[PDB]
Amino acid sequence: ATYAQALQSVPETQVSQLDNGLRVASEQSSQPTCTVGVWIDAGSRYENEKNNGAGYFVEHLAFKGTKNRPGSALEKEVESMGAHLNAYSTREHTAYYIKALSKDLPKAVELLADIVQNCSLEDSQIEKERDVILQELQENDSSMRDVVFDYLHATAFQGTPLAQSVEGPSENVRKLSRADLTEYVSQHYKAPRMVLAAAGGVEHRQLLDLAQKHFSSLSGTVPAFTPCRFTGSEIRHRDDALPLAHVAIAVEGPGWANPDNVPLQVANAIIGHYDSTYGGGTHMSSTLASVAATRKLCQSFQTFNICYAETGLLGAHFVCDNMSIDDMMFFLQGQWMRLCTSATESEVVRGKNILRNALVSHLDGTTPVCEDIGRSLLTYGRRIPLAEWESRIAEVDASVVREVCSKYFYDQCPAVAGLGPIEQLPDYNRIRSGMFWLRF
Amino acid sequence: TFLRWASEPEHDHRKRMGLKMLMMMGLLLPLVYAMKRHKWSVLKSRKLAYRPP
Repeated sequence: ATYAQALQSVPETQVSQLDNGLRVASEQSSQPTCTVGVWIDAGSRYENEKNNGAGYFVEHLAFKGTKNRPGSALEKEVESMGAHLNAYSTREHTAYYIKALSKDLPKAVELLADIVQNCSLEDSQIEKERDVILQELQENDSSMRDVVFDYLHATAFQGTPLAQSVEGPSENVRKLSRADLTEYVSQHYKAPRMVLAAAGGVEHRQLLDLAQKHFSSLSGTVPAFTPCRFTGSEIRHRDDALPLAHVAIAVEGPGWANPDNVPLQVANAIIGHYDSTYGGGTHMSSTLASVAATRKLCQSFQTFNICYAETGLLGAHFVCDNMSIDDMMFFLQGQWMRLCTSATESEVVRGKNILRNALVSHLDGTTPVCEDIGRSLLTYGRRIPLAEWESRIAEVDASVVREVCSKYFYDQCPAVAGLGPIEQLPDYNRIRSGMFWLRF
Repeated sequence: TFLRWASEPEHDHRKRMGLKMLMMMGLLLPLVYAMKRHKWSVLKSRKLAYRPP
């Protein structure tokens, strides 16, 4: 088993398609557990200004009682057989997955059929949930990471649905009524926009039979989004009482398509990640992280690759004190243009290995495998096998990384979002000047 | 006019530099002004909002 043989030995993801348009897919294994869930193409990207937050609201209400299962009775099932019911709604995806035993798949799918089709939307339950969402919004206000990322989205995609947050404004939260929720679920939770993923010890034919027996009476056989526009801007929520200063700087990246994602991830793998409670410290190959550990510039930093259907954000997010924002902006831009102008071969090899490890280790356990299945059948349109990922990483070299970074980084207007004691944060002109090198 | 030339031998050449300078300044002032406006537009577009608790 020389790695490549191990990659070939990974079982494939069989994909089917119901008459209603449900893309039933499954990956068979030998584990005695399973994770089955539907991924829907709803989210804030498909939400208008007045509807903003309806997806989060309906996701909240989904588990709190159905039509056939009144209230906690549904929950009474999930705990009775040891299942873990969970959900998450991204800006472009929504999902409700139920961890269960391999022998509980016939029931679990049934529960899923109840959650997405025969929902309740009880008015009194809506009233109880409204204040809960308000308090959750207040809790997220203290989340200086999520707040900064929402600031980045708003200041990068201003004037487009992508700028909208997942939870939506509090005004919409209090305004939203049952009619809007049922209209939203009837318009977005359509069969062609749903994929019933199931990883673990589930046989694909059994999954197909269950889906045909439960998800049959869905929609027959329309929000298709609008191409959003990137607008290099900046938001400075100067608040000196905050202890640290979260900064996020991004550029218009690629989408789920546009294979340039694979080299680009490698570049991010070169920059890497670091925080105070790390290991080697002033020895890690990342020059950014090594310098940060040497001079203690920050408490954290990361490189994200948020990519949507047609566009996406590529950049970094660092958490540091008030007296070191300028230095880390300098070093981060220096690393970006070092990769842009002369990426070398050894760093590219290290990035390839890091990306290989990320993809391989991320896809362990039934939950990440099922999530990958559901997300890939929506974004890529196909569950990309790990062998294809290996080949695509292998094709990446120094010249490819330099070219792709030049395409996406060099002389590009970034979007900046700072929160906290960000007085040191250089003005947007200085950042944009850092986005190009005079020597080169 | 001969005495004027005797006083200012560089008269015609002075006017030649003057004409060239006029053209160059009429080309340069708008362009440097454009660069200044381009660099200062970042500031002259801010939408500062105050959001006290």
